[PDB]
Formats: sequence, C-alpha cells, structure tokens
Amino acid sequence: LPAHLQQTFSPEEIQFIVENEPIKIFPRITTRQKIWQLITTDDKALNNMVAMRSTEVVLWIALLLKQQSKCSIVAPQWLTTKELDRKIQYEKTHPDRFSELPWNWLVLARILFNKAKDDFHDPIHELRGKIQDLREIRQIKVLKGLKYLNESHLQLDNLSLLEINELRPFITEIMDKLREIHTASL
Amino acid sequence: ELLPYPHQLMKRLLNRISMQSQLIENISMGFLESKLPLLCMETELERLKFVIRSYIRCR
Amino acid sequence: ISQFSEAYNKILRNSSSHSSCQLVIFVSCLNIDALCATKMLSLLFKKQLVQSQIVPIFGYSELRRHYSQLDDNINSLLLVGFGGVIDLEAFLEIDPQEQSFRRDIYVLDAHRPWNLDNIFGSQIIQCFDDGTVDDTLGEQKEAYYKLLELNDLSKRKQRKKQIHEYEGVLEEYYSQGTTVVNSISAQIYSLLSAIGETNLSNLWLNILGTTSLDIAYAQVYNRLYPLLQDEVKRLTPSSRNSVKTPDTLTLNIQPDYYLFLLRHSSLYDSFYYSNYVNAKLSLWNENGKKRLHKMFARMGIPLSTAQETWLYMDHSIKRELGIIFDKNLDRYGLQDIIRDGFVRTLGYRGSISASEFVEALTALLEVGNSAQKLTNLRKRWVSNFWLSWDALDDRKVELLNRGIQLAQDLQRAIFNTGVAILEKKLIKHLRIYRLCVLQDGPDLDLYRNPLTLLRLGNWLIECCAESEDKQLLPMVLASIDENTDTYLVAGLTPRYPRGTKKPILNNFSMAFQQITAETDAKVRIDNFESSIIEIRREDLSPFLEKLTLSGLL
Amino acid sequence: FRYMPFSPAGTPFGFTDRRYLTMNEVGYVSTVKNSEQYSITVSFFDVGRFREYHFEDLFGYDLCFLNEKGTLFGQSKTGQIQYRPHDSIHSNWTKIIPLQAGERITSVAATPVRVIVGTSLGYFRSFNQFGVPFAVEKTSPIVALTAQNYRVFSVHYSQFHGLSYSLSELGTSSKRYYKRECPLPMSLPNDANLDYYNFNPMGIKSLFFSSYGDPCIFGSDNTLLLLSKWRSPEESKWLPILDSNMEIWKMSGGKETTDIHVWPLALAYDTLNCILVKGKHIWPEFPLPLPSEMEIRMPVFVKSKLLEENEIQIPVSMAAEEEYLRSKVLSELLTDTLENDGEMYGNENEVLAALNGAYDKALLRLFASACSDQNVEKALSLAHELKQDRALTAAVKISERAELPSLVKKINNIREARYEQQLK
Amino acid sequence: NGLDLMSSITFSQQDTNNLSHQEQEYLKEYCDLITDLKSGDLVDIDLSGSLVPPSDVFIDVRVLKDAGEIQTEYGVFNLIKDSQFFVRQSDVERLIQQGYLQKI
Repeated sequence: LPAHLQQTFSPEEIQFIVENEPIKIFPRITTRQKIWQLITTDDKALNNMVAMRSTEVVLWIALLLKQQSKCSIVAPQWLTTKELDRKIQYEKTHPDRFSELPWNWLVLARILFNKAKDDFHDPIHELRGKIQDLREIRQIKVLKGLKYLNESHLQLDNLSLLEINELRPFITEIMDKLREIHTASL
Repeated sequence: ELLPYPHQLMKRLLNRISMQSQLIENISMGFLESKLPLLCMETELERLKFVIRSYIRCR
Repeated sequence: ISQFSEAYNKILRNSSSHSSCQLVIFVSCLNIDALCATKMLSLLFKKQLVQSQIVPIFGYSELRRHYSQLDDNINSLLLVGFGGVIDLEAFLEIDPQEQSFRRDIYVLDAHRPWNLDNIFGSQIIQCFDDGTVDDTLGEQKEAYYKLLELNDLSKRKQRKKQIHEYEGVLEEYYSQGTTVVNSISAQIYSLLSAIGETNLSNLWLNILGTTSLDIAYAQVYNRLYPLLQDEVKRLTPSSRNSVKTPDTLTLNIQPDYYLFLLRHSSLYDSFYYSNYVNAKLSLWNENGKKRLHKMFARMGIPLSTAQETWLYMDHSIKRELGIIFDKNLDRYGLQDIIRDGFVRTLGYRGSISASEFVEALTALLEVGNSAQKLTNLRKRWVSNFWLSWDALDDRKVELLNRGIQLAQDLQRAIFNTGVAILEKKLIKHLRIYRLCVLQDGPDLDLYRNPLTLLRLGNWLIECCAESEDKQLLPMVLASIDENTDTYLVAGLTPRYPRGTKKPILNNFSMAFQQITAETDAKVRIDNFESSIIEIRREDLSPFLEKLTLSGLL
Repeated sequence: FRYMPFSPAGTPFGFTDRRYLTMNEVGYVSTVKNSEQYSITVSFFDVGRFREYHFEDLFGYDLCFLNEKGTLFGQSKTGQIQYRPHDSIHSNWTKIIPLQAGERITSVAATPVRVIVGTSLGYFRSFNQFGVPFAVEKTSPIVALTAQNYRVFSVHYSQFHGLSYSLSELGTSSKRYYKRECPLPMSLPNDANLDYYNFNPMGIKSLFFSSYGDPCIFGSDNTLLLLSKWRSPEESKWLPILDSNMEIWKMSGGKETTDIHVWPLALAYDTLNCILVKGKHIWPEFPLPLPSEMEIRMPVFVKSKLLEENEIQIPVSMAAEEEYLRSKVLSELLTDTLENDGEMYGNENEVLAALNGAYDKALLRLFASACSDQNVEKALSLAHELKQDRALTAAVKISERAELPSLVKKINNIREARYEQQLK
Repeated sequence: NGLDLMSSITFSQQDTNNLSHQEQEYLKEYCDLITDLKSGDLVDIDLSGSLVPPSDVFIDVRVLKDAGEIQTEYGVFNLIKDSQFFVRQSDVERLIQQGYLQKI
C-alpha cells in the first residue's frame, strides 16, 4: 500500500528514469592497461579509459565521478546558445505545434546545472535565460489546449516527461466525468 | 486492471541478485588503494533493489 | 620531525574500510580558529570517502568521560585545539597497548609551553614536531636525554649537581606564559597545499581563520598577512571582470576600515561601538561625545544622512569615502584606520568583509538558541555550536542575517555596562595589577559565557591601558550571578597601542596554580584555558590577598 | 628579425597578467605576476598517478617542458635552469649555462635519459638526468624542440639557411640519426592579433608527437601536417590531413566568420583534441575550457561546388572519394607500426581489420557511378586495389545490373591471377 | 511496525484504547501475515520501508538528543548527543524512521 499518490509518478521517480540514458564524458583516470575492474550488471564495459579521450557511460555513474572530480560532463547537442535560438523562433511562427524537445527536456537541465557548472560556455544569462524562456512559451499552448477537450480523443504530439506528470490528475479526473455524462445519456 | 505477471524472467533476477551479493562480500572481505569500484557495485545493487521493492508492493 | 604528507598517508592506511567509526575527531567549542580548522577538515575527508564522527568537547572533565567510555573502533583519533599544555599519558592514564600500536593521537595546538613529555617519549602520541612551534631548540632536548638515565660519592654528587643544574634548565622552560604562536587554520592549509586540493572555498576558511586572532589576541597577524595576500592573487579568474553576473564569487583585497560593522549598520552607530575610536576620543564620558559631531562638520556629512543605514546612503558619498578619510582624519590622531581587507561577494547578494563575518560567529555562539543546573547550561553551548557550523556555508543566508542583528545587541549591552564602571570608578589601582569586581547592574545573565567576558575585558584593556602612559599592569575581572555564586574570574593581558618586541606577555597560569594546591578552597579548573576559573563567594576575600604575595611579575 | 623563447602552445600576457607557459597532453603550467616575483602552478590533466603543486619563483622563469618524468624549467637571460622531478625520492639540481655576449636560450627538452638545452647561436648542450655534461655541439640556430619516449624532434633556422627539421633518437647508447637537416614545407608569416606576432614571430603554434610515434606540426596556415614512413630514409612525405579554415566554414553554415579559432593540444588515433577559443584573441584565457574534439578529413572539398548544391550537406557523389583517401592513408601508418616496433595496447589488429572494411565499401559508391555513365575502362582499373577478396565477387553482381557484359569477363580475369598467386 | 524492531507489540500505536476488542485482534494477526512474505523473497529481509528512490550514497546524519549507543548490527555507533556523521544510507534508514536521527 503506497497510499501517498498511488496513481502517478512522484517527481523523485522521474529523476530515476532519466538517469538510465547514456552521455559522453572526458575522463581523468585511465585504468586501461599497459602491455579491481568495474563488473556491474547493466553496463559491464568501459573498464578501458584513457585520460582525455571521450567514452559513453550511463548517467548515474557519471554523477558519482563528478563528486570526486574524476570526470567532466560534456554538454549535449541542445545546451548551445546557437541551437536553442532556432527552437524558440520555431515556436512563435507556429502557434499550434510543439517545436521539438529531446524528451529529457527539463530533467537534464537540472542535474547538469547544479552539479556540472564548469563545462559549458557561460551559463550566466545565456542558458538559464533561454530555458526559462522556453518553458513560458510552451506553457501558454498547454493552457490554450484545454479549452478544446472532448470525450473521445485528444492529441498532444510532442510533450516532455515532466510537463505530463504535473498534468495527469487534472485531465483524467475531468475527462472521466465527461465520459459518464455522454454515455449515461444513452 | 491487473496485468499478467512476468513469471519467467523474474526467476532469473532473484537468482542474479543473491549471486552477486555474495561476490561483494567475497571481494570486500577477500581484499584485506581502489575504493572506487567497490562503491559502484554497492550503489547499483541498491538501485536494482528499489525497482523490485516498488513493483511487488504495487500489485 | 614529523612533516605532513608522510603523516597524511599514515591516516589513510588504517581508516579506509567498511566500518563507520574508523576515526573520531574532537573539537573545542570556543576557539573560532578551531571551528574553521575542522570545517575544512571535513571537505578533505569527503572527497576521499572516510567515515567519521565530529564530537564537540567543552570542558576539561568532559574529555575524560567521552574518552574513557567509548573505546572499540579506535583505529585512529584526532584532537583539535586541546592537548597542548597538559600531559596526556599522565591524564588519560594510557599504558603500552602493543611499534604497531592500535591507536594514534594527533594533537593540534597553538600554545607556548610544548610540554616535553608529549613531544618526547612519543610512544603513541604523535607529535606536531615540525620546527614551526618547535624552532629546533637543543637545550631542552639534551637536558631531557641527560636526565632519564637514573670515589662513588665524588661522581654521584657531581651527578647530583648535574641533577641540580639540569632541572634548573627545565625550570626555565615550563615557566612561561601561554600565548599563541601560529593559528591552527593556517597550519591545515599548509597540509592542503601539498596534497593538491585548494579550491576557492578552502581559501575562505583561512581568512576567517586568521582574522579571529587579530582583534582580541596577540597579533601574529602582521606576520601571517603576506602569505595570504599571494594565495588570493594566484586563484583569480581574470583581470577585468564581467559586469556583476549572478554567479562568480569574487574575493579580492580592498581598502577596509577598522570600524565595527560598516556594511550592515549606519556610519554614526559604528563610531560609537568601536575600540580604536573609543580609545582615542574617550567616548564614555560626555566631554568626548561633543568631539564626535565635530568630525562630521569637517567631513561634510549631515547628521540625518549619517544615521541612515549604509545601503541607503547616496551614490556620491560611498564613492568618496576613501578620499575624505585622509584629509580630515589626521587631526584627531585616527590615522591607523585604513587597512587592507578582504571582501567576498556572492553575485547579487552584496559584500561582507572578513572582520564583519567573525563578529557574526562570535555572536552566534552564545545567544539565539545546583550541579545539575550547571550541566544544563553546557548542553546549551554544545548545541549552540552547530548553529554556526551550518551558517559558515554559502547556502543559508537567512541564518547569517539572524547573526548580525544578534551582534549589535551584544555590543549595545556591553557599552552600557562599560560606561557604568568608568563613572563610579570601581578600579583598585594596586601595586602589582589592576582589579575590578562587578557585583550589581543590568543583564548579568549574559556574562556566564567565556566568550562574553573576553569581549568586555578587551574593551577595558584598550581603554585604560591606552596611548596615554599611566602604567602597564594586568587586569583581573570577576563577575557574579545567583545560583551558588559562581564568581567567574578571568586573568587578562596588556597590549601596546600599535606603534612589538616583548612577546611573552602572560603569567597567570603558573603563579595562579600554586595557590589552588595550597588551600584548594572550593575551586574547579574546568576549561581549555588555564586563566579562567570559578570560586565560591566565601572564598573570594582570602584568595585575592595571596595573589599580592609571591608576585612573579 | 628577432629570436624569442619558444614553449609548446604558450600564450602571451596581453593586457592581463597571467599566462600559460606550456600546454600538452599531460598538464598545463600557468604563471601569475607578483610585481617582484612569480607564482608558478603545475596542474595536471591526469589525476590518478600525479599531484599538482605550486611554488614561488625568485628568478623569472619563462621556459618549461612538462612531461611524465620531470619538469625542466629555464631562464632566458641569465642562463639558469632547474629540474624538479615529480618523485619525492630523487632530489632537484640547478646548473648555470655559459652564455656569451648578446645570447639567449630558445627552447629546452626533457627526454628520460638526456636533457637538451639549445641556445640562439647554435650550441647543443646535453647533460644526463642528474647534471653531468656529455657534449657540446655546434649546429644551426634552434627555434623549437620537443621529445617523446626516446626520440627528439627539432626545427633549425637561420637568417640565410631556411627552415630545416632534424629527427634523431638518443637511446641507451645508440645515436641513430634519421634525417639531418632536410628542408621542411611550411609557410612563415609576412589588427587585433598584433600582440601575438610580437610574441612568436616564427608562427609555429605547437609542435608535438602522436600517440603512435608520428611527428606533427601545426603551422600558422592552420593546417596540421604529419610525417609518414619516417623509418625509411627515402620515402618521407608530408601528408596534410586537416584544414581549420574549412571545418569552421562547414559548421558556420556556409559562411565566413571571425569568431571561432583552433588551438591544438595533442593527437589521437584519428581525432584531434582542440581548445575552441571564441573571440578576437586567438589564445585561450583563464580558466582553461574543456578540450573538445574534431575529426580529420583529407582536403578534397570545393568551397564553390558545395554552395551550388543548395549546416552544410554533402552529396554522396562527392563524399565517396574522401573516404577512399582517408582509409588509404591511415592504413600505412598502422601497417608499419606493428611490423617495426609493435602494438602497445593489444587491440591494434581489429581496428586494422575494420579499417579495410571501410576501404572497399567506400570504393563501391564510386564503382557503381562509373558503370552508370557507360564507362568500362574507368571502372576496370578500380578493381585492382581491393585487397579484400570477398568484395571482388560482390562487384560482379553490380556489373550485371548495369549491363556492361564485357566488364563482367574482366573481373573474373583478375580473380584467377590472384588465385594462382596463393598456391606458390 | 516491524521496522528495525522485528517484534513490536508495544512501543508503537500508543493508544491501544480507541480500538474495539475485535479490531484489536484483527491487527495483531495481520502483522504475522506480513512476516510470511519477507521470508520467501530475500530481496531484503523486511522489504517494508523506504519507498523513496535512492540517491547520494553518503549522507550527513546529525544526532538529535537521544543517547544510548544502542546499535549492534553492522557495528556499534557509540552514540553521543549532537555529533554528526558521514555514513552510508544503508545503516541509518533503520534509525532515521524512529525519530532518532533528524537530518537526511
């Protein structure tokens, strides 16, 4: 009996899912060999690293190694002041769509900025300026997309995982009262 | 509704957990400079344990 | 003899394991220097993953209960602040327990007498015997070696004369005053320089380390200052800065003044509750308060502006404070006001200097929380210690701004007591020292903390023992409350008016100690320091007469 | 013309007051002005086997060479060096170099057996790793110097001789020279970056070695060269493998821009680690950003013929020829390193095998286009290079689909002569 | 109930009066139904608590005013008042629920 919420994901169980997707690191401990080993179940490779040569590990190990400073989290393709400006100017000229989000949209903007804030290109008023700007454009179209709900069907083409786990218990408790009126009248 | 239980794979994982949990005790007692590999496998086992403990306790 | 990096690896070989209580450290609850020295001794043990305890110790008897009870996993021990003066094998009663001993003790001290049976005879007590405090003196060494060896009347009396002369040398040491040589929080930074972890935050716990012993202590701060003016220049992001981004903590040296809490109070309210303004204008009377407004006439500051708080002063006055303080400050003698200090801004929050941080930690250590009425107070100080340990960081600023508004109501209650002494003139001007005994007044509950008597006593020493030559004599203070009439007495020290040749400057450990083994009339020595005790009310009068006798000064 | 002291990938002061002295694949060394003295930091890229430190200068060092065994410092006017080993067991030493009137020290070197100090009149003083001198030799003036495990690479220069490299190997006692003063193909120079050309007039940014033992040099043309077949006396060629004027032009969307530059650190198997400095000033500043990567491409593209096909997208009919050259070149640096000295890590055979699989496959995008335009002779000669034999019969099924029936005979004529070769 | 106690009849649910005679015997048998389940899994003995997902393996634990040096499993703790720790999260979750160590 969980009994706290029991029908949704609590937002500490959303940082548990996003921490299973791989990124790249620039390591600082070699342990390759020259001519004791990490033998975990779910990844079980990349014992062999070289100093400053990129490799791809899962995300929950690469937060263990940043706390001791034996790694350095690289940026993804979207944390770029040249790349996020196209994904904003898409949003103004198309008032019906959702432009594109890599589905770790909000979550990878939190665990990287608190822990790994030495590896980007100037996060001050360049990336926290855009990511809060892209969350307030996006949260208008969700608010205009709820005057149009019905009792058979809905389309929500491209939304993140954290913009949904705050919106389930509103919709599925109201749309379960629009179903029980149309089918009770028949 | 109540979905049909995965009866075949979840015999492997409970036979995979008890295997490695001896191997942590066998290395960490059988070792006595590298304290870093012994705290990755200790982290992962208590992370695979949480999925099962919140899957059985949801049914 | 023992340096650091060979002793650092000696603590990692026997502590990196599976069990938790592998090492235990002990902290004295009073030295602010012993607070920053353990705050950056947790960061060193957090990046290398060693599990530990941090136990605060107040008394000297509380060390015996905590140590002689919990001894199972001592694969190491550590001890910060204590242990300098009193012989540990003779006090904890430690015997040989199996080279390859099961238990190491690493004392860290800042006091004068080395207590030769700790440094030498180091069976288990690892010393701290680099030549910093040691200074490589040999006359102490050979006399200790030419003693522990236990016509025959001719040589043995010559040996007895050699017994007679060598203990004469051992009475030249062990007969001295206890003051500070080096700070503790500069010594641990010399250990962090060799290992290779020196962040920007691990520098900010030395500027709070060696500014606590500038105001009210001896000043070795003039000799520890050129070593920290270079470690700030070394870790610097760029020459020209960006224009005030909400990140980027930048600490950088700046011309800072000697007033108390400029940045968080007004101008006029800092000129009252100071010391080197009160020592030169004598503001406790009425004849000096007229001279204070006589300054602000010349400086061009109205008396409405000069009581607005320092945020809401005009833009063209805080621009010109470095200029007006050198044309008009010469005539009143106050020219030792402008110094060089440090300023740590965390972005958009605002500036806090170094001296204006250690007042907010000396004022968070006693406020803002028969014989079993005593120990119910000592748990109100030990539980108060974690109220500054958290506030030292950079995440909780709502805990710091409780501290500053608890600091101005400390030095408003001291200034209204220290005036009421210097009108009634309760000072006896005796031939050896000066004495004051306070028996009645307001708010006498505050003065049970040893970090409150040393605040007021530091206001009296720089008051009467001033630039004006009268004499140079020690003070003896004695306050009192109810609850079995504790009479917390405290011996103090004299100073020079900053214009440095005699460094010994203390005697109240030795000459006091002879009297308490003479009648032992209701006294307890329960402190890290040997210069503050309690005494019952019926024992005050016959004790003080014995101080005038056998005067060693 | 003047001589200036050279150190790999250094940077000048500028208006600021802290600079790097060296920067290579082990660590970077920075210095900081105290008006009277200097505070030198030695920070490392590796963390495990090494520690960082810092110390106080009282002489004014401006030359260093940081590697695994030691850290050889230097002084450019008084002739004063100092050698600080990373180990705590072996002690330091100090020696003062003889200097004549009007002489400098240009660059130093810290090989695991020898220690080389080359001055600006041509002298070549060689110590041992404790401070016992071995030789004094007179050569041309030296303007750069570097080393790896046992070999030493250098760049001579005079006001009338001209640029010339020299590549030697002081082993245990073997002193086998390889090239002694052969000429070198590089272009010296002839604004916001006028502060740079006063600092380094020669224009060499940072010369280094590979991780496999192949010399490189990053000129001021922004074109990383490389030397091949250097174990042979008469087969050395200088293969250019990267244009920093081209990789930026692709990534800026087909546009000239003056904001992104290239600063190299080291080389890997096929990747170059780079400090992409962004700004007017083409040196990096403090703190040192993360080293990005960049791939190598042989320079066969056209700046004009891509724009008529419209980030920049390449048609496959032009991208096919580039992968033909790139796996052709990379094989000759790999097939000899095993044969002469051998492999270090052990996985060198499988990357060799997968590199051949990119070689024959990238040819077949071109071989099919040769049959598409009814050409039998052009598509014939391409089938003499496939050392993989399993792609030979794969080409026959592409010959029938284009219906050039005489060409189907010729490939089977090739297979039989290579079939009888194996039996002998 | 049944969380680092392993037999907790008293000391928890401190009313024992607001329940009827029938609801006080229903409960006491139901706690013996739980311990059948934790004996046939061996995922963890007493799989009950901690539905918070794990993160930050090494935590800081500050003692809130409860002496006793009580713990014996996985080593003694020598517990004194107001003295904080650096131990891993596996051994404190059995005591962080007792109202006994306050900080996470």
